[PDB]
Amino acid sequence: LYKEGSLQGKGVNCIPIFKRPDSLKGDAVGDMGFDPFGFSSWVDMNYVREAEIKHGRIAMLAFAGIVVEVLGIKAPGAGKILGSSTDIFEIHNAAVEKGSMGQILLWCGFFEMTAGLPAMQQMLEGSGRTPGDFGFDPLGLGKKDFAQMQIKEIQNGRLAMLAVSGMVHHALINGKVQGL
Amino acid sequence: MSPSIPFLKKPDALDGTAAGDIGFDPLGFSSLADIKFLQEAEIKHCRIAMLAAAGSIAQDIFTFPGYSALTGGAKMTAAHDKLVATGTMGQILFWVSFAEVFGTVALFDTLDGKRAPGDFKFDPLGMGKKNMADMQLKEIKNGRLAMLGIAGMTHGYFISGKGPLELLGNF
Amino acid sequence: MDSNFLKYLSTAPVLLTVWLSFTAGLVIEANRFFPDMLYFPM
Amino acid sequence: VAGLTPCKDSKDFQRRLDGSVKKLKTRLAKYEKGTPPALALEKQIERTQARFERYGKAGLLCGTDGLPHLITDGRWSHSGEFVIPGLFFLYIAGWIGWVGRSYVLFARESDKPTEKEIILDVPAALSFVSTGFIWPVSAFKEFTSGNLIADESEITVSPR
Amino acid sequence: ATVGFSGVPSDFCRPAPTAFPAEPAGMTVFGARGPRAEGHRDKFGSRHAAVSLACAALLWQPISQAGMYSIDSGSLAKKSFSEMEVPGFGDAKKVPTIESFFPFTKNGFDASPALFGKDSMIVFENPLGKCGAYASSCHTFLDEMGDMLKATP
Amino acid sequence: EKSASVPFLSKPEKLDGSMAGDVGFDPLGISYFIDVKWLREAELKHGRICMLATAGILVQEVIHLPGPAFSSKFALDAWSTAPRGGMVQILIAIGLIEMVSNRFAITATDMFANPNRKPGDLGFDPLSLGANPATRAKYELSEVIHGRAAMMGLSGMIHQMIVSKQPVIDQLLNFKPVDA
Ligand code: CLA
Ligand code: CLA
Ligand SMILES: CC1=C(C#C/C(C)=C/C=C/C(C)=C/C=C/C=C(C)/C=C/C=C(\C)C#CC2=C(C)C[C@@H](O)CC2(C)C)C(C)(C)C[C@H](O)C1
Ligand SMILES: CC1=C(C#C/C(C)=C/C=C/C(C)=C/C=C/C=C(C)/C=C/C=C(\C)C#CC2=C(C)C[C@@H](O)CC2(C)C)C(C)(C)C[C@H](O)C1
Ligand SMILES: CCCCCCCCCCCCO[C@H]1O[C@H](CO)[C@@H](O[C@H]2O[C@H](CO)[C@@H](O)[C@H](O)[C@H]2O)[C@H](O)[C@H]1O
Repeated sequence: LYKEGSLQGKGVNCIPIFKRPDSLKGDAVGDMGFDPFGFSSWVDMNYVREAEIKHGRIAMLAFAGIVVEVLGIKAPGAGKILGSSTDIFEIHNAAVEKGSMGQILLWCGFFEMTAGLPAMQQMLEGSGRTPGDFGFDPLGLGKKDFAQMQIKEIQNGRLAMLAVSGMVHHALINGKVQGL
Repeated sequence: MSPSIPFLKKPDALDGTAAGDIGFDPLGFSSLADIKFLQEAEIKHCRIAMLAAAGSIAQDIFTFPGYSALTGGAKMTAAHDKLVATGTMGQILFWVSFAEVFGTVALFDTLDGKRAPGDFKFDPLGMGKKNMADMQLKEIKNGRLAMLGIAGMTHGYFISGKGPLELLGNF
Repeated sequence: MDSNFLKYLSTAPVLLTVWLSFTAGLVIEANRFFPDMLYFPM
Repeated sequence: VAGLTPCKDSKDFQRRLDGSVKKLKTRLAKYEKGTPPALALEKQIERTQARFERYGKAGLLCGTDGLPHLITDGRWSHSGEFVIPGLFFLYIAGWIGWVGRSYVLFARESDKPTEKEIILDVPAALSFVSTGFIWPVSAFKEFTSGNLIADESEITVSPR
Repeated sequence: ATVGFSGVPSDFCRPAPTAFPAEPAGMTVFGARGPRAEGHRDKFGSRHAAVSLACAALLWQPISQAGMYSIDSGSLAKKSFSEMEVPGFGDAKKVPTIESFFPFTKNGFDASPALFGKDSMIVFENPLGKCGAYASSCHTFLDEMGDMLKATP
Repeated sequence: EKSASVPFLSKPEKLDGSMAGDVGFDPLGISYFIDVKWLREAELKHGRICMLATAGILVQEVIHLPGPAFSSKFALDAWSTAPRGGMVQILIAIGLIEMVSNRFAITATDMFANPNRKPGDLGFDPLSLGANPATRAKYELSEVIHGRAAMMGLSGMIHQMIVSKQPVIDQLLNFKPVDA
């Protein structure tokens, strides 16, 4: 683990209010001694870690997409077909109507079925695969410090999850993702 | 691991010796079904789809005299329906079924291990004596591409009412 | 449940009463939903 | 038609229906509308009318008394009157008897047959109850295998 | 005590065999796995069942469209085999034929080489129509849940 | 000592965990008085019939056999509209199938007389998919879980059809909450 004992691992408590559960053994990346409800006792650690990475990645992509939509940056020809609305919910409904979101659903589900489900099943049957590992490093940015990249990915994904949730609810209240 | 899917382990039933075997079986259908049956099915689909795709393109280009009169200018699956009423599709199905009786016999020879999947010993021109493995890889690859292509052509026809080439000329 | 209580419930009069009450309910409900059946319908 | 008239077209049957409905309506005239007695009497009238109509359409024959009569001779036009009902009986009764006999033998080959007959072994009893659904073939199998009929020399009999 | 529904007759004092047949491991498609006579699986195995079924389908293809087809009138005309009259059978000029075994026309079924024909064809009815899971003309279950959550007393 | 499914209740003694889908769920203790072999045979038959029932209710709403008799999207109406002679033929065929598949051993006293007879194993493996020991256990668990899910789904489908008086897909697309 990168910065083991300081950033992550055993004896690390990001929130000293809650005691670092014994189940958190410091073996998993992103282990900062936060599990007040002690889910780690019963859950399947590898499955839940893969779930966390997937949630974070989707949330990061969603943050980028929502920010571009609110800023008004659109691909050539997207405005003519879908519309010029900046509201995320209106964009979602318009794309569902046209068929864009349906195709994205189809292909995301195909990727899930053919890659994520088999990989998850093998990992839970003890393949040894790192959670969230698909070998997708075409640009080779992770060769230098894979562990540092892993921790950065997990933390950025958590922050993106919280930010995306906040943005959606801000849009609900004020009509703005910022919520300023 | 799997050459095609690097992060997934190589399927157990796929040794890699068969033509077109790149370890692509994320869902593990080979672990469910006998791989000889699956290979026979894949080669069959490949050949049928290659003939179907070439037929769609060639029907767009040219139509035999008399068949145009009988089908009234209909194309693709509409030609299918018209010529079913005509009785020509009936003859095609009769003789294809006659072939497929011996196809069933050959399938059980394959499952008994005497026959390689898809090997009907049909090479009158002797094109496979030079490099049979190379030709087999070509056949499998072209057949997969033809399966995808016939899918695309038929669904484009369902969308537009136009054949492959007519669509490409009138997108 | 106590095995002795279960044996008591297995005693003949208890079983006869329960079985015949169940049969009476069966006949009563059959006549409640399909009444006045003097004949098999054919 | 056999010796009587169809009940769907008999003045006696119609008169009986009329009398029943008129009795119910006279009983109803003394109750406020929407009260439980009025609703009950109305439901009684509806049930009477439905019963009479269904009897009429059933193909039942009716005599001069205006009541349906049953032709229990074997005629297939009136099978539902005695034969099919009786086949259902025979099925259920053979079921009951077959399972009871099976339980008697099961208790016979036990440590305390009398205890098993007063305090039952309801798991085995339910087993036999289940078995009882093919009692005809089972009983015939017992008969032909010789496990049903006992020999004359193995059954106690009084002196002559 | 006794555990009921054992399935073992000796537990219930019922007749039973003494030596039960062993279960061989062999399968016939469109058949079952169980005791069989020696050579039964070899003679009447999956190959037998499948090839016999293929032959049956190939024979069904003529049978489904059975009938005297003639082009004497200048167009292909189908006439039931029952129309033909046969000499030498006394009163019965018209005699049973294949239509007796396969009465498709009587039941109003338009058979074809493949089971179904144009007149008698599988019916595909689109369930979706113009409905959508949410924010559609059709009021769906998800629409009901959204309306309920946004409702006003 | 305690059941896995219901922690406060004790583990059912007759459920030793050998059977697929065994989580120690037997609160009423049927296994104590009824042989688990009979219970599992019944469970598998129920689950298989309900798998087919759910598939049929969902499929025969979109695709039908030719004819006015078979043209009914509503399944309870199909029950009545389909040819009665055909339905009786299906009943007779099911009876013959039960007889032959169980090999004349169709009663609680003789069903498992043969030691070779296993709960739910009727000799049905036409394509021999169950001859692989590695996947056999997974297939067994999948079959049991599918039977359970399909049983619940079929019950829900039947009663929601009683209530709504519309097909399942039609109800979900045009939902109308119950009023009296
Ligand atoms: C539509 C196809 C599809 C499929 C097959 C999957 C599959 C999966 N997703 Mg999901 N996912 C999808 C689309 C899909 N996803 C999309 C579009 C998104 C948003 C972009 C996500 C976002 C997402 C996240 C964020 C996470 C998942 C997770 C998972 C995994 C756990 C769920 C599971 O196994 O349920 C299977 C069902 C059960 C175990 C029992 C319930 C049975 C239900 C009622 C029926 C399921 C129906 C099925 C999904 C319909 C499609 C069938 C078709 C493919 C043949 C699994 C690999 C989680 C995970 O653990 O990932 C590693 C996770 O964290 N997904
Ligand atoms: C709702 C109507 C109704 C009711 C309340 C009853 C009530 C009764 N019937 Mg039943 N019965 C009915 C309709 C009805 N019956 C009809 C429609 C028929 C015509 C088929 C019969 C024919 C019938 C017969 C033939 C007998 C009865 C007997 C009885 C009495 C004892 C049954 C018994 O102990 O069963 C529990 C079952 C057993 C104890 C097993 C042995 C007895 C059964 C009936 C044998 C069944 C199978 C056997 C092979 C049939 C051969 C019949 C042949 C010799 C004629 C009981 C009071 C029995 C009786 O009165 O005996 C003195 C009797 O023997 N009934
Ligand atoms: C066996 C044997 C022999 C032989 C032989 C024979 C007869 C061999 C015949 C071989 C044939 C017919 C091969 C056909 C391949 C067709 C393909 C790959 C089609 C792809 C279509 C695509 C990608 C597409 C598409 C498209 C889509 C999707 C939608 C469209 O809108 C657009 C578009 C068109 C682009 C001989 C006689 C030589 C003897 C020898 O001893 C052995
Ligand atoms: C075994 C075997 C073979 C085989 C085989 C076969 C034919 C296998 C077939 C398997 C099938 C048909 C399985 C079907 C499962 C259905 C389920 C679980 C439904 C669940 C529904 C639910 C939860 C629901 C619901 C719902 C309800 C109630 C309320 C609604 O508002 C919503 C909703 C609809 C969601 C073959 C022949 C290949 C041979 C091989 O050698 C051996
Ligand atoms: C193939 C030779 C097998 C010989 C063994 C047959 C033994 C028993 C045959 C019983 C008779 C067949 O049963 C039959 O009765 C029903 C009466 O409603 C018929 O019901 C229907 O049948 C016809 C369509 O198929 C229609 O023209 C009838 O109007 C209709 O009544 C069914 O056609 C069938 O269910």
